[PDB]
Amino acid sequence: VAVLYQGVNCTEVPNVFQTRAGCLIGAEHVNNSYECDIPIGAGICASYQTQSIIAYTMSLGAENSV
Amino acid sequence: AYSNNSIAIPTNFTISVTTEILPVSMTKTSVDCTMYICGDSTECSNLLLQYGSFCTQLNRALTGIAVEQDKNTQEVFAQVKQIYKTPPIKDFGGFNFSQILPDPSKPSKRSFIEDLLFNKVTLAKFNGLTVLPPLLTDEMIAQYTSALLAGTITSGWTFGAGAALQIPFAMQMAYRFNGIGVTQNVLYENQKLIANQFNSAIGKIQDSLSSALGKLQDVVNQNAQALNTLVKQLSSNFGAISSVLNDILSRLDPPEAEVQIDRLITGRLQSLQTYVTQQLIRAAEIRASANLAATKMSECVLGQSKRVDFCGKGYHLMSFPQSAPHGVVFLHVTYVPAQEKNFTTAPAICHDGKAHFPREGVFVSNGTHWFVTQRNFYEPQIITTDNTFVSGNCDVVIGIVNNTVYDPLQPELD
Amino acid sequence: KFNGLTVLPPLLTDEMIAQYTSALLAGTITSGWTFGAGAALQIPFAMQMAYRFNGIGVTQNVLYENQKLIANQFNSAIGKIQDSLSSALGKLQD
Amino acid sequence: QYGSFCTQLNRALTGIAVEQDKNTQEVFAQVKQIYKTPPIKDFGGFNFS
Amino acid sequence: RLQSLQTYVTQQLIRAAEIRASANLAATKMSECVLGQSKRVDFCGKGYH
Ligand SMILES: *[C@@H]1O[C@H](CO)[C@@H](O[C@@H]2O[C@H](CO)[C@@H](O)[C@H](O)[C@H]2NC(C)=O)[C@H](O)[C@H]1NC(C)=O
Ligand SMILES: *[C@@H]1O[C@H](CO)[C@@H](O[C@@H]2O[C@H](CO)[C@@H](O)[C@H](O)[C@H]2NC(C)=O)[C@H](O)[C@H]1NC(C)=O
Ligand SMILES: *[C@@H]1O[C@H](CO)[C@@H](O[C@@H]2O[C@H](CO)[C@@H](O)[C@H](O)[C@H]2NC(C)=O)[C@H](O)[C@H]1NC(C)=O
Ligand SMILES: *[C@@H]1O[C@H](CO)[C@@H](O)[C@H](O)[C@H]1NC(C)=O
Ligand SMILES: *[C@@H]1O[C@H](CO)[C@@H](O)[C@H](O)[C@H]1NC(C)=O
Ligand SMILES: *[C@@H]1O[C@H](CO)[C@@H](O)[C@H](O)[C@H]1NC(C)=O
Ligand SMILES: *[C@@H]1O[C@H](CO)[C@@H](O)[C@H](O)[C@H]1NC(C)=O
Ligand SMILES: *[C@@H]1O[C@H](CO)[C@@H](O)[C@H](O)[C@H]1NC(C)=O
Ligand SMILES: *[C@@H]1O[C@H](CO)[C@@H](O)[C@H](O)[C@H]1NC(C)=O
Repeated sequence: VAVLYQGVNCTEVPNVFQTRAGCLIGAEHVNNSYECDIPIGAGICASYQTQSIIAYTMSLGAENSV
Repeated sequence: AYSNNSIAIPTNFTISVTTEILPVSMTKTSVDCTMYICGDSTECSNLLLQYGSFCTQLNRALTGIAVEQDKNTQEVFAQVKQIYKTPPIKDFGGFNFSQILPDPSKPSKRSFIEDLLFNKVTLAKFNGLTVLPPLLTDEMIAQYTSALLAGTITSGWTFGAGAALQIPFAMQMAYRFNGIGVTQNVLYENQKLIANQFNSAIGKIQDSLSSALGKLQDVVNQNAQALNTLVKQLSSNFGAISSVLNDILSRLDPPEAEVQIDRLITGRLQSLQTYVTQQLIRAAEIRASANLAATKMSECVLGQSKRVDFCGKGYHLMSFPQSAPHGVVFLHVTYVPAQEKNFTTAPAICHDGKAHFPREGVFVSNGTHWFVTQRNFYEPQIITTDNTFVSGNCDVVIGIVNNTVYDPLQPELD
Repeated sequence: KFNGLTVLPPLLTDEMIAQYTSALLAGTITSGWTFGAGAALQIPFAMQMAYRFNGIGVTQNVLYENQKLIANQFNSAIGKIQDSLSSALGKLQD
Repeated sequence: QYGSFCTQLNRALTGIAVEQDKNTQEVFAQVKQIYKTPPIKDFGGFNFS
Repeated sequence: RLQSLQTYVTQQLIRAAEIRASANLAATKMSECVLGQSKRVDFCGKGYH
């Protein structure tokens, strides 16, 4: 599982990744961007794609130039 | 002036651009039953523990509203999967979309008019009353709107049914005119004028906005008013000696304190339930408005619309979407007839015992001749066998006149 | 009215609504739809009906060669409505 | 000392009150020119008496 | 008497929302059937309009 402490500064603690949604604990941060699997918030989603949990930034879609 | 042999055709046409505003969602909140009702005391929590499962029921309702908000935003905007980009070359036959395209200089990729709309709703945590972030950041919505604009200008409607097909802009406008019953050559022979009209109209919108957004303001005002009432309601006695549970932790022992703690509990439950109910009704209303906004998005913008007064007053030509805080804005580009002239008419012309009718136009006469013209634009043409069609004998039609049809075959036979 | 329970008048008196409806009727009969997009353009009534037929895929000469019959049909139908009403309004009653 | 429930109620009721006027305005006020029919009644045999 | 007043107000709010929906639909009929000819089936009576 992963845990989310909403509204709390990550530095204050009762793998840590500070999202605007709140200090996220237990998951890893990557640099890719895929479809959104489950919504965390504030433009950040997460998934069990790779096995551990990852939290990534959702990407709207593939790109083309007519 | 209605007379049984008179009609009034326009001569000139005027473009126009009109704005429209819609709300799409509200600001999501979540509340703590225990923190609001009891503060922090153990005794109050112990006494509430037996009232029921009202707290849990409330939380379920509030989270339901929360998730519908994300669905509303998703539905209104996420209708395209390819994030198109405009080409650096800007040649659209004289049209000028500088204003409502993305300007790559500002940090937030917002167009000029989007930026103006943003700076008009200035909006006017310590009790268990939390607000939560939306799912999509504003840059994402900006990207979606930019993609829609690129799609319409470079591909017409054809991106909304399948793969994005390119086509110049002049012929897209020509097709859109043909779709309201005005032939193509009308557009072609006047392109410079339509271009100037459109530029001036968009400039006037840009000016008028920087003066208007009541519909998007009332939502914020209602939200803030409700929260202020729900918070201010914590300073009434509801029939106790005081309105602070710390004023009751002291100066009393449990046996006779519990009755006043009871009265405070009752008051604060009743306040919470009123807040939740009114919120549910408001959310349903916004849900209705968001469904309507998605429908406009999918009918006016994705393709041309034809149902009257659905995408602005006047015959509809196209639309452009723009964003705004917690809402969407439409710019409907539409068409209007300007300068009228009176002409005399007649249903059919009997050349030689045969009733000739117009294929798609209507017969007009400036007093000296007969021409046949299209319905919405005065453009005379001469009667031929390639322009009418026959039926019966000219004896049953209530209105008939006498004229000869040119029939361009006889002279050529030599 | 004697307990703090007040009713209030609407904004528009019924004559005003009557005027609005009369205006709409005048617009449709004397100008077709063209008053709903811009200036009111006049056009006889026979050709307005002809255009409305053409808009559902029935050519114009169909209307023209039978105008007296459409007129009688319409009169009889409106008379039957006038009779049937004077007999029905549950939706407005509830 | 019960609270501001009265004021809250009054605000709700007045909200309904103003929406009523907006509904009537929207359904009917769609024309700005108050046209008049001509005294001549010749519509090809139709009869709008 | 507080409890009675609140029940009355709530039911009134729900009814008003329903009438609001009906009035939007009526305005749409007014603006599509009357102002111009309509073409979407079964929106302005049974049969071609
Ligand atoms: C249709 O209306 C437009 C709007 O006035 C006319 O355009 C003007 O034409 C005059 C004379 O050609 C110019 O001096 C003006 O500068 C034009 N307007 C603008 C904004 O530039 C147009 O001429 C009209 N159509 C016809 C056939 O006369
Ligand atoms: C109605 O339009 C016709 C066509 O333009 C006018 O007839 C022309 O008039 C000019 C000026 O006298 C002549 O030079 C042309 O040779 C005429 N052409 C034809 C085919 O007749 C006519 O004068 C117009 N009538 C009115 C009352 O304006
Ligand atoms: C169109 O021309 C025809 C051919 O002359 C007209 O038909 C005759 O009109 C006169 C008018 O007095 C009648 O007396 C004749 O009985 C008609 N029939 C024939 C076979 O000559 C017709 O009336 C003209 N239409 C008009 C003037 O509106
Ligand atoms: C969290 O605390 C650090 C200092 O410990 C501070 O620099 C940072 O701005 C804080 N962030 C938030 C969101 O409070
Ligand atoms: C992700 O990007 C940041 C900065 O671009 C970099 O420091 C980091 O090493 C990158 N991580 C991976 C896994 O690529
Ligand atoms: C378009 O409008 C902008 C804004 O006034 C102007 O700077 C520009 O020169 C116009 N023309 C083109 C081709 O961009
Ligand atoms: C046509 O002429 C009549 C003359 O009485 C006038 O009343 C009417 O306004 C005119 N209409 C147009 C469109 O020129
Ligand atoms: C049109 O009305 C006039 C009355 O001014 C009448 O003389 C004429 O016969 C009418 N024509 C038709 C076709 O009804
Ligand atoms: C129209 O109907 C009315 C009502 O029966 C009748 O009095 C009148 O004669 C009819 N015809 C005309 C032209 O008004």
